[PDB]
Amino acid sequence: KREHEREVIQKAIEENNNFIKMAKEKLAQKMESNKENREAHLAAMLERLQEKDKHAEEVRKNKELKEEA
Amino acid sequence: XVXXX
Amino acid sequence: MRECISIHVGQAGVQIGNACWELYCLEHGIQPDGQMPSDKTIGGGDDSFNTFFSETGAGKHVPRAVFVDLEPTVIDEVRTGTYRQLFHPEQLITGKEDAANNYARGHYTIGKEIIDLVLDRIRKLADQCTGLQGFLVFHSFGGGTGSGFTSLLMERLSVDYGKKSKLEFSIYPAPQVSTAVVEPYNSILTTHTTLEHSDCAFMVDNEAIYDICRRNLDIERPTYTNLNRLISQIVSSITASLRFDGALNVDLTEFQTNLVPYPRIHFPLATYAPVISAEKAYHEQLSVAEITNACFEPANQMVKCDPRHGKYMACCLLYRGDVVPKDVNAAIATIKTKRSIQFVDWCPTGFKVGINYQPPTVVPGGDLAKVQRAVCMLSNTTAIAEAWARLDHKFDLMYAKRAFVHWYVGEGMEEGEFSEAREDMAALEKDYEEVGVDSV
Amino acid sequence: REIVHIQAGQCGNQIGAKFWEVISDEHGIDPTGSYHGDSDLQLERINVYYNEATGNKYVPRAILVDLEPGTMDSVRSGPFGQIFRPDNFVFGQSGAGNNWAKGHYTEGAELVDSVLDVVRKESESCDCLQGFQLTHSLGGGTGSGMGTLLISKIREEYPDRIMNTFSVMPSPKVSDTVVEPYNATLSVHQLVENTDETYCIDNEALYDICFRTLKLTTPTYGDLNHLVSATMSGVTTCLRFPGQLNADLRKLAVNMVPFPRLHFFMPGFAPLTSLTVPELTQQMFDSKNMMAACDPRHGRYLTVAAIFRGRMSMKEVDEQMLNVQNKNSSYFVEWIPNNVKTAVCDIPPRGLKMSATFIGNSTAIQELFKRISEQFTAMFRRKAFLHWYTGEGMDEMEFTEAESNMNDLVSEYQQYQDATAD
Ligand SMILES: Nc1nc2c(ncn2[C@@H]2O[C@H](COP(=O)(O)OP(=O)(O)OP(=O)(O)O)[C@@H](O)[C@H]2O)c(=O)[nH]1
Ligand SMILES: Nc1nc2c(ncn2[C@@H]2O[C@H](COP(=O)(O)OP(=O)(O)O)[C@@H](O)[C@H]2O)c(=O)[nH]1
Ligand SMILES: [Mg+2]
Ligand SMILES: [Mg+2]
Repeated sequence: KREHEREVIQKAIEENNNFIKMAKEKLAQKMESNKENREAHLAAMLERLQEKDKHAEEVRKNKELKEEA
Repeated sequence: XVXXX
Repeated sequence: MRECISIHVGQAGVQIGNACWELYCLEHGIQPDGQMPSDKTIGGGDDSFNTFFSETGAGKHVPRAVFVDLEPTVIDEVRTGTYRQLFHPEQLITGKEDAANNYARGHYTIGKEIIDLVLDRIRKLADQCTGLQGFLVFHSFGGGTGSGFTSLLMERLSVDYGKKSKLEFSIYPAPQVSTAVVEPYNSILTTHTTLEHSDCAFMVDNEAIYDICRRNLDIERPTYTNLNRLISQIVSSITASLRFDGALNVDLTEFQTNLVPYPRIHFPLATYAPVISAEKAYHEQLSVAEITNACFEPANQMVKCDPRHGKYMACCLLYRGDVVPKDVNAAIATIKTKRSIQFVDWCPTGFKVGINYQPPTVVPGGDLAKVQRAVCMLSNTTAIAEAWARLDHKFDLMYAKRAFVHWYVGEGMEEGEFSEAREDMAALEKDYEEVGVDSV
Repeated sequence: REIVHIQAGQCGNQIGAKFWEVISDEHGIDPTGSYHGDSDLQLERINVYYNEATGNKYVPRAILVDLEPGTMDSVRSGPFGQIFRPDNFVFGQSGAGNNWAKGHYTEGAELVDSVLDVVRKESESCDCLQGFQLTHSLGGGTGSGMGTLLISKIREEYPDRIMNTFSVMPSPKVSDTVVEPYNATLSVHQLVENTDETYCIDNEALYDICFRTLKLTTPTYGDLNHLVSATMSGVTTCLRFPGQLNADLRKLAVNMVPFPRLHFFMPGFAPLTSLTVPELTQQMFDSKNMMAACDPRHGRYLTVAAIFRGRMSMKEVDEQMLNVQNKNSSYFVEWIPNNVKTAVCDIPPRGLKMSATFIGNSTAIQELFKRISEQFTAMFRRKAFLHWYTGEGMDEMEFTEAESNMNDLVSEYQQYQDATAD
């Protein structure tokens, strides 16, 4: 009975400890997955606006030929 | 059921 | 000992927090400057009201609370309001930009910038406790802060405090005062995330409270101040057992034992009485027998469900004021006869009753009549599942077309997180169905 | 908190100027920049549109831009010309002969860097910049071409801020300029990709209102603008006074834009006389009161924002807004529940005792884009007037891309209009 009385209380610690563990992990994972996903969305936004900046130059550098002829 | 010394 | 820390998240959470702590102060004879002439224990105390209030050398009684919002407007009104002196500034925590009714912003983008500060301030309150009992978290389902940040905090609190109790007062969305089209989304997300981190959650359906204000108090178009003042009375009833004590008093944790048959089935239905105007209450006194009857009238429910079409798993009655055991016992005997009230076959049918002789008070300029006795019934009925169903249907209609989903993805969330949250809700509805079935 | 304003071009600076004229009065701000109001609700959220200079002077956080100086000196010489920060005047000289290409690529690009400098000056000052709102036309060259340039330049520096636009759609009933169907289709191509929310101001509607409804024998530009200012003051009421619903640009977008591309709004106003609550409500949902030439009953409402201003019964407003939804249940999509919201502001607009401003994201807006596309393809099938653009170094493919992309938007509106529940 004494051996069992210890097994029970150590089982309660192990389970409450592991709840803390899982929670701490599941949180850290979805908080990192969020940071990556948002940074990516911003990266692709900035990407599109920077290819409009080089298309804008291909227009300013297309006219610069037409003018001189 | 409500039951006080 | 057995201290309780309140956490008020977002506009709804904060504003309801104002009503509650104002009311608490009136109940304990605490002035808006924190002074309490009754308390002779200067600088300290072991009294029942000390579970919600700490004391200082100056004789100042300070709420064991924290107000958090990602935008300063609402909390600013507290800082400058009637009860400004009641708190210490470190307890009022504001951001600059709110979560724009976006769960993702509340849980991630904006929330992450402030979560550490909040936890640091929560921690500082916990250090004042000789034996912390747990936390009470007030928040809206529909707001970006109320939903997103609340989930984040609750997750963090599970980690930093293990399994100390965490109770919710959650404001369930109603169209009459809804502020966002995506409140169904935010609701399902916060509910899913918090579910395994909450021990017990009292849902407040705004439509129900709106209805009661219109019907019983003849308020033409209820304001937040109207709803809050009624909500506060109900919260006060539930926490009365924690803040007062008498021979007939039953601690809230004892009610909690009866109300939660399984960890997930932790959403009790609240029903409060009497909600009556001063005009109607004049020359008409309501008996223990009368108010007890009201608890089974769905018009007085806090969530719009039908317990008749559902099965009962528990019934608690939190009486306060002029109530004697004799009258209560006879009152329930009547209802046992005059109603049918079906229980599931695996539960007993007794009603756990508590009584606090401290009568209900009312806030000045209030709409509610000051009554001699009042009662709040906490019941665990399968009918509460109706609330999930209405909300899950609203969710389904929009997600089918991925409507508004892009505001969430843009902040970093995934469609998987949506379908996952929705599946948990489907399981919960299923669970609430399973418990109702008869045994073999 | 803070919004930064940008008016660009002839039309942009006209409507922009009137906008400030009007709201300055509502907030009790005189042309010098001093406060002389009665209510404290006026200065509650004044910071949204105004900076507090030394000597308690309120200054419009606004930036004035053009390629010709002809419109801007009229503003500085106007009734309020001195209220503006003189540094925020940024005008070129080479101009733009209503050529979209000159505003976007050529003539506007040398000046774009100088405008952005002023934006940064205002933005760095903001306690909490929520975003920008722009006033411009889509028929011209400066406001249309350079405005769309500016949006793109600002976005890649403030990508997580809200981009709002009051865009004025061109109509033959107001301008004989032939190349407007080109300027619009080219700018709209930019708007769908780079703005979060766009108020469609249709001139066909503004004229028709003025002639048909207001019985103006010959409508002036100021007559059209008196409608625009009433609208703009209406749709920004929730931004400028202490309120609950749509108090900032982001919360509005979240409620109004179910899909990122379909963010083109159909604003409405009542009364349109230039009076009961059931009358206000019916009017603001009527075809005649729409500031875009579209019959909403030819489509379905995705989302709607209603703002009732003035001293009135909130119960009545609630009962009436439920009335119109119930009776017109078919015109609201099923798969977005509770898609209509209602704000109430105590302070009535100047002159009126109570008004109602309407803001709707309807699939009926596709009527407006179809009109432009018919005017566009008719000229473009023949490759007419393309020398003005290709001359500036543009490519004819960029027209097709603009064409096909604008046609996709219409399909998307028709798609969700035909969608069903289960
Ligand atoms: N009963 C009650 N409900 C409220 C109150 N304030 C807001 N709500 C409800 O809360 C929901 C919106 O969430 P809020 O709490 O206002 O938003 P928030 O928590 O501040 O989050 P964000 O503003 O988006 O960052 C709506 O459905 C309202 O009906 C209140 O004072 N009392
Ligand atoms: N409502 C209104 N529309 C205008 C005004 N000025 C120009 N427009 C419209 O704008 C188009 C011409 O663009 P405009 O602003 O003159 O070119 P800009 O020089 O680049 O600014 C035409 O279709 C006009 O109908 C104005 O003051 N009010
Ligand atoms: Mg808020
Ligand atoms: Mg004491």
